[PDB]
Amino acid sequence: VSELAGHQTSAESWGTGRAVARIPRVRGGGTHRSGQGAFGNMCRGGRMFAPTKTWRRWHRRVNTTQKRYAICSALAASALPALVMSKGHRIEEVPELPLVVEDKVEGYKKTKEAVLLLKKLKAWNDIKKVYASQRMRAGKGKMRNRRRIQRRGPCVIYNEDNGIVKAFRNIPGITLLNVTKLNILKLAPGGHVGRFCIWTESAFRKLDDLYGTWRKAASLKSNYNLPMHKMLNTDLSRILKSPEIQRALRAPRKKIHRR
Amino acid sequence: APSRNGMILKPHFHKDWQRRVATWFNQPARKIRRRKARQARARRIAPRPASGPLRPIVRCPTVRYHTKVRAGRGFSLEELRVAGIHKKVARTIGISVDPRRRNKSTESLQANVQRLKEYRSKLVLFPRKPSAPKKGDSSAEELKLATQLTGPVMPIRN
Amino acid sequence: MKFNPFVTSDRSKNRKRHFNAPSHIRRKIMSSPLSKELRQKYNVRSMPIRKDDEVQVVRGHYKGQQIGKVVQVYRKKYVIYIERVQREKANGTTVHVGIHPSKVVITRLKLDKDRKKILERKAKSRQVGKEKGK
RNA sequence: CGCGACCUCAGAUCAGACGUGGCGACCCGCUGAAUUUAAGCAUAUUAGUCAGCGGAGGAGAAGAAACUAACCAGGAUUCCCUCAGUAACGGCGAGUGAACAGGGAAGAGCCCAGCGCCGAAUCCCCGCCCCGCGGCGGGGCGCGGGACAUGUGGCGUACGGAAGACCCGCUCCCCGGCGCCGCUCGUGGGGGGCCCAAGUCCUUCUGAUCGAGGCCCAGCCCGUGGACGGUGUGAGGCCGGUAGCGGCCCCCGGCGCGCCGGGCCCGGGUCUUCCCGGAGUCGGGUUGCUUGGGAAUGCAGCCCAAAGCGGGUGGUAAACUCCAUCUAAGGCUAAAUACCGGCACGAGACCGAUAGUCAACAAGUACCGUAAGGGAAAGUUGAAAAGAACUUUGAAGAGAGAGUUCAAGAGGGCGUGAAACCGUUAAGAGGUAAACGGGUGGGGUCCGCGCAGUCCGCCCGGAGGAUUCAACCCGGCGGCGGGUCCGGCCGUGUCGGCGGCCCGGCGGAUCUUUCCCGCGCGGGGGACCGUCCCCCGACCGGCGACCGGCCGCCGCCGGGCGCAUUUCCA
RNA sequence: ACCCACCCGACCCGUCUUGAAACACGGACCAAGGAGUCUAACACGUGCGCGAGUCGGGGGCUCGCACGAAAGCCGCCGUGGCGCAAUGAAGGUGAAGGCCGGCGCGCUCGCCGGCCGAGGUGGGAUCCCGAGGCCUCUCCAGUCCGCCGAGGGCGCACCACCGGCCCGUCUCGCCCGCCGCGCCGGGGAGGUGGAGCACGAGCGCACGUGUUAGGACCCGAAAGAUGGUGAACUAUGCCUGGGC
RNA sequence: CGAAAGACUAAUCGAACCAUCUAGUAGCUGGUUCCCUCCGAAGUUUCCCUCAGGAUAGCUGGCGCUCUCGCACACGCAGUUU
RNA sequence: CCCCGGAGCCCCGCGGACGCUACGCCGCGACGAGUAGGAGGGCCGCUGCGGUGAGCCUUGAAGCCUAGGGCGCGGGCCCGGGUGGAGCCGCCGCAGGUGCAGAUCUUGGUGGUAGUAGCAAAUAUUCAAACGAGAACUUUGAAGGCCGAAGUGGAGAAGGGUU
RNA sequence: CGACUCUUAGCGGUGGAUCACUCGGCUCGUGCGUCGAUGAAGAACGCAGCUAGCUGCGAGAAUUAAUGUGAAUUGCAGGACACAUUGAUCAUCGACACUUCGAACGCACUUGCGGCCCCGGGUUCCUCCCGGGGCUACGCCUGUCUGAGCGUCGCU
Ligand SMILES: [Mg+2]
Ligand SMILES: [Mg+2]
Ligand SMILES: [Mg+2]
Ligand SMILES: [Mg+2]
Ligand SMILES: [Mg+2]
Ligand SMILES: [Mg+2]
Ligand SMILES: [Mg+2]
Ligand SMILES: [Mg+2]
Ligand SMILES: [Mg+2]
Ligand SMILES: [Mg+2]
Ligand SMILES: [Mg+2]
Ligand SMILES: [Mg+2]
Ligand SMILES: [Mg+2]
Ligand SMILES: [Mg+2]
Ligand SMILES: [Mg+2]
Ligand SMILES: [Mg+2]
Ligand SMILES: [Mg+2]
Ligand SMILES: [Mg+2]
Ligand SMILES: [Mg+2]
Ligand SMILES: [Mg+2]
Ligand SMILES: [Mg+2]
Ligand SMILES: [Mg+2]
Ligand SMILES: [Mg+2]
Ligand SMILES: [Mg+2]
Ligand SMILES: [Mg+2]
Ligand SMILES: [Mg+2]
Ligand SMILES: [Mg+2]
Ligand SMILES: [Mg+2]
Ligand SMILES: [Mg+2]
Ligand SMILES: [Mg+2]
Ligand SMILES: [Mg+2]
Ligand SMILES: [Mg+2]
Ligand SMILES: [Mg+2]
Ligand SMILES: [Mg+2]
Ligand SMILES: [Mg+2]
Ligand SMILES: [Mg+2]
Ligand SMILES: [Mg+2]
Ligand SMILES: [Mg+2]
Ligand SMILES: [Mg+2]
Ligand SMILES: [Mg+2]
Ligand SMILES: [Mg+2]
Ligand SMILES: [Mg+2]
Ligand SMILES: [Mg+2]
Ligand SMILES: [Mg+2]
Ligand SMILES: [Mg+2]
Ligand SMILES: [Mg+2]
Ligand SMILES: [Mg+2]
Ligand SMILES: [Mg+2]
Ligand SMILES: [Mg+2]
Ligand SMILES: [Mg+2]
Ligand SMILES: [Mg+2]
Ligand SMILES: [Mg+2]
Ligand SMILES: [Mg+2]
Ligand SMILES: [Mg+2]
Ligand SMILES: [Mg+2]
Ligand SMILES: [Mg+2]
Repeated sequence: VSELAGHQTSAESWGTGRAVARIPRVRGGGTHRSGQGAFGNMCRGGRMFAPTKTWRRWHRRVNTTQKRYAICSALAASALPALVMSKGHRIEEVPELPLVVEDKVEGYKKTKEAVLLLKKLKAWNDIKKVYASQRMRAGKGKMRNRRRIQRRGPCVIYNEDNGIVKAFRNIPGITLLNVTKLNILKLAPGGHVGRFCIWTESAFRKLDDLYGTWRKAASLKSNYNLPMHKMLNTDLSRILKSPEIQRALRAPRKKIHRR
Repeated sequence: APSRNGMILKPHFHKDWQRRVATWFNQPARKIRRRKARQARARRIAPRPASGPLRPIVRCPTVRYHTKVRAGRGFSLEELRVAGIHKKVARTIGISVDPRRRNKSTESLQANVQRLKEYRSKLVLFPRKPSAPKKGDSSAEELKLATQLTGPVMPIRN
Repeated sequence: MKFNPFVTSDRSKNRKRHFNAPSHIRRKIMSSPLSKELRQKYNVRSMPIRKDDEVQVVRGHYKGQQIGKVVQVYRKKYVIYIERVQREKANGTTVHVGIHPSKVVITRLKLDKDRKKILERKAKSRQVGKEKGK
């Protein structure tokens, strides 16, 4: 809010003794606005309590590693059909979930081609859903150039734009990513981890070069390996009905002794 | 009023500091502006090094920095004289020249001389007209490169 | 999307642009499509509408297959008045009802020299665009 | 007693130039408080801050060391990070508070006076011609004036310079014009103009659709175009646009080639002989202000008042001494940097008409005040005015019918139309002001019923009707699980190949300059070590990591099975 | 839940206050507005990343930014910050000890070889060993599996204590060293000051609470300062008119 | 300015009005916006140009941690008493 | 002295909830005042953003009203009817100019007071006609009165600014 | 039952909350970065067929010219135009024009007084009179002309 906003008046308080209320009141004149109330946040005209400043700490900074961790997690869970499906992507008829494609897809220079591809890969019900989602945003956004809203579609990670990003552009929903420059705001939209992606062999091969395997450094991000795991066997059912464990338990007391 | 243990601290917000707050919402647009300007200069100075001129190897002052070595401001006059480069001309071939640098030790001198020698060797002087006179390099070493040198010319590595 | 970073995409600015548009710009805005008969002939989608074009109203109450001549173009009101598109006021007098040009289709153009040249230019740029695509 | 030089001064509506005011976000120069903090207050602080005055520009100011340092030393200014809330200041309290080095952004360096040499070799103004003329310029020609020796111009300025002799190597740089060629990065520089894809397709809602279903692949068509706006609701395809190294047309810029007019005989090293620096300034005292600067950081007034192997600085006063380091008292200079004013644009996790600017509107308006100054309220009929013809009552305002509209239960301050408050209609009550909590009762309002609500669901027994199968095999398909790990793919730990090791790369302060290349160093090989990959055999976790056969089981389909089975129905 | 009846209960809220139904103040009624914010600095708690490191700025390289003023990357990856070392006003100095054998007279002092290598006491979650049971449908043999386990051990973290080391400081004392033998330098023993060491725990980010500096929860003075406008009222002088 | 009343100086005078510094400062009045759940005070200490205020102890809450054993197999502590 | 793909089961070690959102579900005890103050949980509530509901919406969104039906301890919420006429919500995260009875609070509106106080300074009015929808008040006529030339008369200055 | 009062609901008023809109703000960013004696900013007064205000303009006054555009403008009139023609209307704006104050410039602020040159009526340069035109601020620079001084000299 503006610095002056509210304080442009010259308003002294009529002191106590005149009935009224010890507010600063607009000085003199034969107007409505005379002996009114200025400055106090409560007053009409007034001045908001603690005016918003420009130098609020708007931007926020994050450790590099943590961002890289985030983006590994997000990539990791673009596999796992459960998580992708739970993020809403209609990935019922898709052939193989880390969906990698031929690199003529770099070639394509027309939406027509890009759409036909999506229909071949059975990803088109995602775009078809995005089309259905298109609707008017509720509320004051409408009058601030956020008037329409819709789904997020399939991500498409490409290794080099040889034309692709023109072809996938009008197709509503689709975001395109360079592999070299991944983004967590796009791979995990809403801070939500699943998201259906469509890789290109050239790009998909480059991931191990970018992020490094577990016994090889990044070899692209100077000094970086994947984050280590805190536990390896994540399915605990297999653990809990193993021979080794159940051999060494007390037998379960499960009678219910009511009052 | 202080309360049970802390740093007895003195913030400097007793002047009208909010009148003189300098925000940084520029910086992106600034960085872009700088990089655009930089790209323009590179295009103007066509096959020249974008970097600028070649600059001398120099030791840092004080016991602290002492062991390190930097780029300096420009080659001293004694150094140019030894290399056989006329001081007025050096500036026209892309050699920085200050004339405020003394020259105490012989060790610093000779290394800087070696620099100018090296530079002269690996430099491609275009002739003033396309019709070639003396000094100006052959049309072979010309077609093969009218190339810029990205990054600092002959970089210093301590 | 729109990429050109000197255009606007901003409700208030595009609305201001519209309602405060000057006559010669409002000409352009108040264009209307040609019939599929004329489209085929001239290789032109649409034309600025004009005082005495023949016209069919397409949508609304007056939506019909009658081909009325345009009577006048009220560029201040962004509207055109059409021969028999009219409604009786309380006291018997007829009043020309406004139709917005975009909800109208031109069947017969009023061909002067200038209009002809506009049609020739539009058809040319179309054909250049088709040749570029091929 | 004249006439003539100059010197200093006047006057001109003399000829021709300039300055004057504004704006003021940012910038330069002064001036300069007090609220305030210190829990009082006077030094301090607020603060060299607000107010005051002056002067600018697109930036300003600053700037090419009388600098830092004390190192193996750096090397104009400005800006950012850091130094650092540090050294320091301070009723050593409150509080204040820099710099150097280091890393970046940028980067650019120069000119005089003097000392000297050159016939003032220089400048301004007249007047005539040729070109050029909307930033008054070039060339020529004039015994045409003046400025200038109380010093103009060339060379030259501390990085040294000048003048000489011979060592070397050879000779393009500038401007006034006139043309002409390639339209010269948001991917054709800048500006202007005019252009460029696809549904108004079928049904159906609606006052009106941009809606709902459909349309050779979620449906048709375009999609380098599904930004936005408009259009009687929600529109990629109705219109404007949007996309595009898309088009055309103008104009202008900027650079490339040719011709002319002029200017311009413009080097370097080597040895010799000469040449060299800004005074009422520095410096000292001082008083006042200022600074982190403390026996004086800076700036001032006054008084004193220099030197020339001098002078300045070297963060504790002074003397002696060595070192280091600059060269002051003249000047110019782009760049990174600033920008709540201006012009022109773009955007927003902002506000949404008591908000957001005082101001969405005929707002610095109306209005007030002698004046300085103060300073409002105030957005919305409807898609379209279709804004109520006509009849009738009334002096009229107002009504009653009629009509428009999807609607006036939208009628010109008219969207929605809350509360307080009021009118009326209906119901109920009423001498302890009302209202309230707990508990019942009476009456109302609607709501669920029932014209039996006897509520369903299994299983069973019976008596009636009903089609087809379960059971059983046969043929096919699919799935599960299994071990023989049987056969093969798959991968963990180990061992063998030293096999990838050079046909496996990176890393290393491990080594070698027997190597190579470039100049003891750099780059590359070559050894070495660490790490990552092939070959097959063996053992083992045989791991959801899979295939193939075989087995067993399950399911589905299709065959057969006609009725003590089989479901159905009451 | 609308109204009405009756019995019982029942004073008007907000607020300062030892004490409010108060003859204490604010409040006719309704609508909308209306007060713990943001920045910086510290502290402790918590979550995440990395860990003797950590770090991101500032800058740079990648785009016309549609979404981007993002995202990504950088021998800049670390100039640098904080941390990894203290202590002294300072010049400065700067965290190891033990054992064994030998040589100097073992002189609780000086010098030379070998071995162990962050000391010890108590208490310590917890691990480890475990006599012995306790049965099995018989009399004994007898490996396997438990359950308990008396008794004994290694003992995290942490606490208490005692030793030790470093820096300041004192007291007392005896020896070493060499290019410079000196108003040189170096040690020892015993006290005593230190925000110390004694096999590390930080750095970055985020959230919370608290405390400050800022308009600083909101509203409130009497004042103070700077720069301007007024003698049309009124005060007094003067000029020129009028009146009694 | 005052034949003096601190009178008058544009309804204002023991220091006019207007704008700014200014959201001046307040140990002092007033106010400070939803629900449930659990815990739950103090008006005493020393110091203070302190006595309508702070500081410091106390009393409160929150976060915890280290252990203990009703898992036939307990040590320590107390507004008692002996 | 035999196998649960079959002991038939009060215990079943061969496989295991109707139960198991393990931030779930279940069982036993004990306890429950509270200002200032602290803490926890809110499928309490407001506005906007990233996600997400093949959400809702002219076959009627928001808002508003309701002697309609319900839920929740409560903050609140959901349904029916009406009105209205264009947008709006659930869930997961993020963000805040986020919740009012008070402040002699601010702005706007409305009551009771109340058809009340009041429309009392300076002697004074009456009759007729006209116009006119309409006359206590206009106009004309008649009568009675006042101002009583230091005027309630006739002219100017300043000030007003078309009166 | 009666009136009045209280409560609740329906409808109607009053009032303008809420909701929904938004040619306005606020904030952040980009590019350029331009006023004035050749008369600025500001002020005044004027100008429309009917026009008060806002806006736009300057006695050529809701604009002239030109260029681009290509049929309107529209509240009503009236008109023009041949919209097969420099051509309606807008936009651009390079030509032209731009009342009076204002740094404000003949001197004064009444809108008052002037001086000096040229031109038309007036004369027949007769000055008057009237009308028109052009000059008539301060400061300062270079030159120019006229000058001043028992300033410093020379020759006579
Ligand atoms: Mg406001
Ligand atoms: Mg809403
Ligand atoms: Mg650079
Ligand atoms: Mg000026
Ligand atoms: Mg004080
Ligand atoms: Mg105080
Ligand atoms: Mg005081
Ligand atoms: Mg100061
Ligand atoms: Mg100022
Ligand atoms: Mg400058
Ligand atoms: Mg200088
Ligand atoms: Mg410096
Ligand atoms: Mg620090
Ligand atoms: Mg200070
Ligand atoms: Mg000279
Ligand atoms: Mg629309
Ligand atoms: Mg659209
Ligand atoms: Mg189109
Ligand atoms: Mg000071
Ligand atoms: Mg000293
Ligand atoms: Mg300068
Ligand atoms: Mg309003
Ligand atoms: Mg309003
Ligand atoms: Mg407003
Ligand atoms: Mg409103
Ligand atoms: Mg209003
Ligand atoms: Mg309204
Ligand atoms: Mg409204
Ligand atoms: Mg309606
Ligand atoms: Mg309506
Ligand atoms: Mg509305
Ligand atoms: Mg209404
Ligand atoms: Mg009522
Ligand atoms: Mg009644
Ligand atoms: Mg009370
Ligand atoms: Mg009492
Ligand atoms: Mg009181
Ligand atoms: Mg009261
Ligand atoms: Mg409110
Ligand atoms: Mg922490
Ligand atoms: Mg604390
Ligand atoms: Mg605060
Ligand atoms: Mg105040
Ligand atoms: Mg004072
Ligand atoms: Mg007195
Ligand atoms: Mg306040
Ligand atoms: Mg007090
Ligand atoms: Mg009190
Ligand atoms: Mg309780
Ligand atoms: Mg509407
Ligand atoms: Mg907000
Ligand atoms: Mg209220
Ligand atoms: Mg009465
Ligand atoms: Mg009398
Ligand atoms: Mg009269
Ligand atoms: Mg009179």
